[PDB]
Amino acid sequence: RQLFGGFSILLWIGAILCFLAYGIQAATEDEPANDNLYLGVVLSTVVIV
Amino acid sequence: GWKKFLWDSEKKEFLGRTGSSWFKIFLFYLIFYGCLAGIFIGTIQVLLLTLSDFEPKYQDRVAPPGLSHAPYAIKTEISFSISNPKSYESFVKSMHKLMDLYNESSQAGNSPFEDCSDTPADYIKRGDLDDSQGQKKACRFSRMWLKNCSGLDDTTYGYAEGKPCVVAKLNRIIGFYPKPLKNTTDLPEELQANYNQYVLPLRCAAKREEDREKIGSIEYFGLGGYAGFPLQYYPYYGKRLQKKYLQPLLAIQFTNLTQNMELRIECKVYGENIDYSEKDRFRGRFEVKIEVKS
Amino acid sequence: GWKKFLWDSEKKEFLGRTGSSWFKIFLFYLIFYGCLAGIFIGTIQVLLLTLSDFEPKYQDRVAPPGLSHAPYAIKTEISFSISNPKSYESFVKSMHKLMDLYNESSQAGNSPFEDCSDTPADYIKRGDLDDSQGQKKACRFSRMWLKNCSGLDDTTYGYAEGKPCVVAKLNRIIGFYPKPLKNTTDLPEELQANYNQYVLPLRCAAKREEDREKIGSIEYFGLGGYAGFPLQYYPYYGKRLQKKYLQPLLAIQFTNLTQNMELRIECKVYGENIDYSEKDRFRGRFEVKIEVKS
Amino acid sequence: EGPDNDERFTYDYYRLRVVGLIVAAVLCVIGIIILLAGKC
Amino acid sequence: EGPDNDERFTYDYYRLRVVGLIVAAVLCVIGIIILLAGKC
Amino acid sequence: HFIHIITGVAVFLGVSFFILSLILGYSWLEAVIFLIGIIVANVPEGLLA
Amino acid sequence: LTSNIPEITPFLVFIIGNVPLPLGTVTILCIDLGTDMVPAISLAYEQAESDIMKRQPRNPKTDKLVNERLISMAYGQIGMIQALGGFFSYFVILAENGFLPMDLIGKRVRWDDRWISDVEDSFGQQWTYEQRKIVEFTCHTSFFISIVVVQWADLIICKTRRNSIFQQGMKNKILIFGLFEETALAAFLSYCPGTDVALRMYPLKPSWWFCAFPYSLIIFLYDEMRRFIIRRSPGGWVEQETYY
Ligand SMILES: C=C(/C=C\C[C@@H](O)[C@@H](O)[C@H](O)C/C=C/C=C\[C@@H](O)C[C@@H]1O[C@H](C[C@@H](O)[C@H](O)C[C@H]2O[C@H]([C@H](O)[C@H](O)CC[C@H](O)/C=C/[C@H](C)[C@@H](O)C[C@]3(O)O[C@H](C[C@@H](O)CCCCCCC[C@@]45C[C@@H](C)C[C@@](C)(O4)[C@@H](C[C@@H](C)CCCCC[C@@H](O)[C@H](O)[C@H](O)[C@@H](O)[C@H](O)[C@H]4O[C@H](C[C@H](O)[C@H](O)/C(C)=C/[C@H](O)C[C@@H](C)[C@H](O)C(=O)N/C=C/C(=O)NCCCO)[C@H](O)[C@@H](O)[C@@H]4O)O5)[C@H](O)[C@@H](O)[C@H]3O)C[C@@H](O)[C@@H]2O)[C@@H](O)[C@H](O)[C@H]1O)CC[C@H](O)[C@@H](O)[C@H](O)[C@H](C)C[C@H]1O[C@H](/C=C\[C@@H](O)[C@H](O)C[C@@H]2C[C@@H]3C[C@H](O2)[C@@H](CC[C@H]2O[C@H](CN)C[C@H]2O)O3)[C@@H](O)[C@H](O)[C@H]1O
Ligand SMILES: CCCCCCCC/C=C\CCCCCCCC(=O)OC[C@H](COP(=O)(O)OCC[N+](C)(C)C)OC(=O)CCCCCCC/C=C\CCCCCCCC
Ligand SMILES: CCCCCCCC/C=C\CCCCCCCC(=O)OC[C@H](COP(=O)(O)OCC[N+](C)(C)C)OC(=O)CCCCCCC/C=C\CCCCCCCC
Ligand SMILES: CCCCCCCC/C=C\CCCCCCCC(=O)OC[C@H](COP(=O)(O)OCC[N+](C)(C)C)OC(=O)CCCCCCC/C=C\CCCCCCCC
Ligand SMILES: CCCCCCCC/C=C\CCCCCCCC(=O)OC[C@H](COP(=O)(O)OCC[N+](C)(C)C)OC(=O)CCCCCCC/C=C\CCCCCCCC
Ligand SMILES: CCCCCCCC/C=C\CCCCCCCC(=O)OC[C@H](COP(=O)(O)OCC[N+](C)(C)C)OC(=O)CCCCCCC/C=C\CCCCCCCC
Ligand SMILES: CCCCCCCC/C=C\CCCCCCCC(=O)OC[C@H](COP(=O)(O)OCC[N+](C)(C)C)OC(=O)CCCCCCC/C=C\CCCCCCCC
Ligand SMILES: CCCCCCCC/C=C\CCCCCCCC(=O)OC[C@H](COP(=O)(O)OCC[N+](C)(C)C)OC(=O)CCCCCCC/C=C\CCCCCCCC
Ligand SMILES: CC(C)CCC[C@@H](C)[C@H]1CC[C@H]2[C@@H]3CC=C4C[C@@H](O)CC[C@]4(C)[C@H]3CC[C@]12C
Ligand SMILES: CC(C)CCC[C@@H](C)[C@H]1CC[C@H]2[C@@H]3CC=C4C[C@@H](O)CC[C@]4(C)[C@H]3CC[C@]12C
Repeated sequence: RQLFGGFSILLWIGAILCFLAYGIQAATEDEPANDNLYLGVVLSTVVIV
Repeated sequence: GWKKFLWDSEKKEFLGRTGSSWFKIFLFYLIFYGCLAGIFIGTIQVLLLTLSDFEPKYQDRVAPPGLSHAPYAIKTEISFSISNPKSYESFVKSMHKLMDLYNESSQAGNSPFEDCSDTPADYIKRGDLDDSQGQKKACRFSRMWLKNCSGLDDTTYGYAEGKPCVVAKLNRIIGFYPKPLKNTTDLPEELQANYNQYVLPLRCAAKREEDREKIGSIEYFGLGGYAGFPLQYYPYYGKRLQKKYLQPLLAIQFTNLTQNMELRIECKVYGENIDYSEKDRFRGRFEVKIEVKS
Repeated sequence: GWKKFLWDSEKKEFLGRTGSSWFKIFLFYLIFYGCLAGIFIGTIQVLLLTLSDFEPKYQDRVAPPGLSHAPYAIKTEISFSISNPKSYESFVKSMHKLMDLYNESSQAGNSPFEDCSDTPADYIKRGDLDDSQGQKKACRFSRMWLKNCSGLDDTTYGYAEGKPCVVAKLNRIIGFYPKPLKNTTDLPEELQANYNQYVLPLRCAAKREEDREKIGSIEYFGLGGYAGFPLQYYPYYGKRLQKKYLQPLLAIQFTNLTQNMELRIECKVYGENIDYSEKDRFRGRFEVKIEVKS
Repeated sequence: EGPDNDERFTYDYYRLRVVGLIVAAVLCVIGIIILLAGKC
Repeated sequence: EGPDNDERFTYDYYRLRVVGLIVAAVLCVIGIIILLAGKC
Repeated sequence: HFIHIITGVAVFLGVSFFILSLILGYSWLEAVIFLIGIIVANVPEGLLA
Repeated sequence: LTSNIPEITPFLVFIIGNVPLPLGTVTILCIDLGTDMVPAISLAYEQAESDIMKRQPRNPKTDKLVNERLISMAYGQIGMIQALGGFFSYFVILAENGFLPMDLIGKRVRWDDRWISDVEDSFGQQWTYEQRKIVEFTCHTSFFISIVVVQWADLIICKTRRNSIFQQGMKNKILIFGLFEETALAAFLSYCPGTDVALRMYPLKPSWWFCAFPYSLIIFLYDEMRRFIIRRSPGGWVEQETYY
């Protein structure tokens, strides 16, 4: 209940979007920037914590 | 030299520069001084915003209150001949200027002059120092109260036959409550009789011990017949919150005054928040030199 | 709700306010943003005044110098078929773009190209970094010096029959004096022969020990026939003080290159104020992947 | 407040003078320190 | 100057980092002091 | 109501910088990706913590 | 919400104006979860300004928590000044090393190419790819520090809504600790060995830390006069336009 609450939704999508972009960027090129694997694990931590 | 530095005709110069130089310098100074003026004005506007309209931020330089008088005597001397009429004109013109503000025609209607106790009373608080209840109301002060010095019967007020009057007045201070001395065993000699708590006493005397005998009968006229100021006319709320406000007045007739001799008369008010100063000879007390030479 | 907050006809409001409100707010924002813009512009003008026009205040981020090359290979790989002509077009267009700036027609007259020693020489100081002696003069660099890679004889420059060229170039730095290694007992193997002090040596090799055998004859073309850069073209005085300045160039022909196989060739310059970096693979040295697949 | 609002007309000039003098003294000392710092 | 103008391309980042860390440390301490000053 | 306004301004900055980017010569794929990046930036993550 | 604007404008000017990226992502993360938090947490320890047990209950249909008067301040006036200060430190770093403001417009396409080892600057010098990238990263570090500098005045003007600072007072020890820690963290992230390999933040020269100070002072003076007209003029324009 507490995980899907307050504005944890804004951030859940932010996290999902971040990992989607890392997926696409990873399978497309072997040299993609990682501003997304960090941005996503961080966002997710702000929700779990 | 003399002529060339003034005007040469080859370089078309006046005083040293050409037309375009005088223009560059004039334009620069105009822009510079304009910016200076705008900056000074802005720093003065923020100052108009800092202060309040109903109350001076600092009220320590005016306490306790002074004691002024009419007439307007220069060097604190009232000298006039009982024969020559053009001798006491400068005095009467002042006395009249002061009393001309207590005319009944000015005090009319319910506002903002309400009828107050004909006998001394206590303080009256018309609320705080705000604009909530509009313009406050001040008590009415009639001329006739001052019996022999009112300019209604004997316009001259006394100066005509060797009997002058002196209308004393207490300096108006915002939020100042006058506090008279209590009935305890310690009180001056004079003040014992007629202890009207609600009245601030004023009593004149002679500066020197000798002059006592040469001074006759000091007859004080005031509200209720007492020699003081009624506490009901306080406190003062300031011009903005109490326009058309009248401060009490006390008349003093110096009957039986010795002729052809300078008399030093010192008048003094008494009270708790009243303190004199050896430097300011108008703080709480006042001195007058009278000489009815005839 | 939906309709009224959009437009009501009693108060004549749009979105919430009237016409005079939208005007008060628009005017306020226009004045506010205008002041913001003027302040940012003033703070940027003082910045234009702080710095100098003939010399960057900080020169620590560009030292030592890099080593760039033409052609323009993406990922540092030069792969092309000897049959299909539309395979090495992107390369030739670049090579040509680089050499097109050394045309003799451009270098003509006394200024600002003066004739310099046909054989490597020492430095040349054209004074300080000032505007006193106008525009400085730079040495002329002829195309023909590069013998088989000049686009004057075989426009393609080699790519036509499995023998490519690589024009190497040293990054232009203001006030940078190149310093070659001295003849002391400590010096790489390669550099011993032809120790032309006045020449900065450039030598290519194979990244791996295996590839050695698969790489054929590296034939360097340059000023005087040496495999380096003549010290006479230094130092560089900057664009403002030396427009129309040409930097030396060194051609490298990779003759006898094995067919159908990726070869990793690393080129490296040597000198005192030259240092490599394990992070920047273009600082002093450079890597090229060549594969003439036919 | 009200009638006994006597504080509204008082200011502690004494304490102000004491502090202003302490400060003046300190500034004077610091000055001397800077002036003689080097000749020792 | 002239040919040996090598200093024109050097910067002592080491000393700068040392000082910047000393300062950061001091600011951090002062902060703690202010925070706990009152609970003792 | 806070999330309501925050999203209001997110779609406003995006559709506007979308028409502006098309006025500058970009294609519809890159311009679409620009609308995505601006909306994600309007997310207060420390506002939750 | 004030820190938002100086976090998005760099990218907007990047795509529209074509200049090197002013504010990186790992720096926004450092401000978003580093500097901002402790101060924002401290803003809770603020005492009352007027008697709270004297006002009427808030109307639910009209007085909200986040109105347009707030957005006009954070997104409109304070955040704008903070963004301008950041772009100032940026241009300073690039002009001192060699790239003047006239040659930066139109450079992004070649500034980000990984295969162009010769980028001419305003003075004619040739910069390799990694060399220009190091400068861009140092510009991100100084941009983040500028954010902290302007946040000082923002935390002080946010301490009070109507009253003045010389009235309420800085009796909140947590806020003071927030400012001190907020500065120590930025210096630490910029001068510890190994940040340019982990977080990509290079050391700053001491003259650059002073590029955001004037903007901060200005923010403080503007908000002070703003809180002044509200007091002297109750119900006026400044109140129905900027009073949260
Ligand atoms: C993963 C992501 C997404 C992308 C990631 C990406 O990188 C990578 O994953 C890559 O993708 C990897 C993918 C790989 C995929 C595959 C590969 O593996 C495989 C390999 O790929 C390689 C390629 C690869 O190498 C590529 O290059 C990769 C890159 O791709 C992108 C490229 O650039 C580019 O897209 C290339 C794509 C392709 O080329 C596009 C083709 C076109 C679509 C299409 O045309 C092609 C074609 O035609 O499509 C056909 C199919 C059709 O059915 C489709 C139907 C078309 C519909 C038409 C309708 C259009 C439309 C639509 C309407 C709604 C509106 C409307 C206006 O337009 C309207 C109008 C109508 C009326 C138009 C009608 C036109 C008709 C057109 C159509 O018909 C067709 O075109 C037509 O049929 C054609 O066939 C025909 O030819 C036509 O030609 C002409 C048509 C024209 O062309 C065309 O129309 C044009 C021009 C239109 C113009 O707009 C018109 C203009 C002029 C304009 O109108 C104009 O005039 N203006 C005039 C103005 C004027 O005068 N002014 C005068 C002024 C006077 O005052 C002609 O005219 C027509 O007539 C003609 O018909 O209708 C069909 O198939 C074919 O036909 C086909 O050819 C770019 C990248 O994607 C990628 O790099 C290949 O070479 C290789 O072979 C292959 O193997 C997620 C993103 C991340 O989330 C995000 O982080 C992201 O990373 C960042 C954003 C990056 C950015 O930043 C980076 C740095 C840092 C960032 O990372 C930071 O992170 C930033 C952050 C962000 C945020 C904020 C902040 O900062 C931080 C903070 C956040 C944190 O803090 C917060 C807290 N605060 C918390 C937390 O959030 O986060 C940068 O490094 C980045 O660079 C930067 O980007
Ligand atoms: C590089 C050159 C360095 C030069 C250094 C020179 C040394 C300076 C030496 C002394 C200055 C400190 C003075 C402190 C005195 C406080 C005494 C005090 O108790 O005073 C109280 C008054 C409030 O009076 P009142 O009327 O409200 O009450 C009156 C109430 N009754 C009258 C009824 C009693 O308050 C006041 O006088 C306020 C006192 C003034 C406040 C100091 C402001 C400092 C300004 C700028 C410095 C910022 C430095 C930032 C650090 C950067 C580091 C990189
Ligand atoms: C190498 C190292 C060198 C170091 C040297 C260090 C030197 C020592 C440093 C500081 C000494 C501090 C002394 C503090 C004295 C406090 C005196 C004071 O607070 O007196 C206040 C009262 C007068 O108040 P009032 O009621 O009349 O106010 C008027 C009220 N109305 C006008 C409204 C009626 O005093 C009175 O009555 C009685 C006053 C009796 C006379 C006291 C004399 C003080 C004069 C000068 C000493 C200060 C020198 C400081 C150094 C400066 C260097 C440039
Ligand atoms: C209640 C009371 C509490 C009081 C607590 C007090 C705590 C102690 C306070 C201060 C301690 C100061 C320590 C100073 C350390 C200096 C280290 C240093 O200067 O190292 C510099 C060099 C790296 O230079 P480079 O040539 O690579 O430069 C790059 C050149 N390029 C990039 C151009 C090629 O170091 C190296 O090589 C080797 C580095 C080895 C690792 C050293 C670890 C230092 C890291 C953190 C300690 C600082 C914490 C301070 C407290 C802050 C609190 C927020
Ligand atoms: C060019 C550079 C531009 C920079 C722009 C950014 C500036 C932002 C940073 C600092 C701004 C400082 C503003 C100074 C305001 C002072 C106000 C003040 O003094 O108002 C006096 C108050 C009022 O007292 P009251 O009459 O209500 O007391 C009644 C007591 N009863 C109840 C017992 C009678 O007294 C009190 O608040 C009690 C005493 C509190 C003393 C506070 C001292 C600490 C001040 C600042 C800390 C420094 C932060 C530095 C951040 C940098 C980190 C590296
Ligand atoms: C009331 C309570 C008070 C408590 C206050 C606590 C304050 C703590 C203060 C200091 C401790 C901080 C952590 C110390 C980190 C030491 C790292 C270190 O000594 O690295 C040295 C070596 C660098 O060697 P090199 O020069 O040969 O490298 C050359 C690389 N080339 C040439 C390829 C470019 O490192 C490397 O190699 C690899 C570098 C590894 C990166 C580690 C950094 C950690 C990253 C983020 C954590 C920071 C979060 C902020 C927390 C704030 C707390 C207040
Ligand atoms: C309460 C106050 C909290 C204040 C804390 C501030 C919050 C920070 C918020 C976000 C920052 C986290 C972003 C993580 C960045 C990871 C970067 C990374 O992974 O880069 C990978 C690099 C590779 O680089 P390259 O390709 O150039 O190598 C080339 C090597 N060649 C060429 C020699 C082969 O590898 C390396 O750096 C190797 C060294 C690995 C360093 C890992 C450092 C992790 C730092 C933080 C994580 C923990 C934070 C948790 C605290 C949350 C606070 C709420
Ligand atoms: C690097 C960053 C630099 C930033 C610097 C920013 C400086 C710019 C500051 C202010 C410029 C804006 C002035 C706008 C004036 C036109 C506004 C206007 O048209 O207003 C009309 C009203 C009069 O209508 P009413 O209320 O009678 O009608 C009642 C109608 N009903 C019911 C709707 C209320 O105007 C009023 O009320 C009077 C209100 C006037 C607004 C005063 C705001 C002053 C704010 C700041 C000035 C301080 C600058 C300090 C800088 C120091 C630098 C070192
Ligand atoms: C940096 C310099 C050039 C800025 C100078 C700004 C000048 C033009 C500004 C600063 C403060 C301003 C004044 C502030 C308040 C008022 C009161 C108002 O009822 C009439 C306008 C008036 C009198 C303004 C006129 C313009 C003014 C004087
Ligand atoms: C307090 C505020 C409102 C003052 C704002 C002052 C503005 C109007 C001033 C500050 C600095 C000024 C600029 C300073 C330098 C130059 C260079 C010159 O070749 C053209 C004018 C120009 C571009 C000025 C235009 C006006 C300017 C931007």
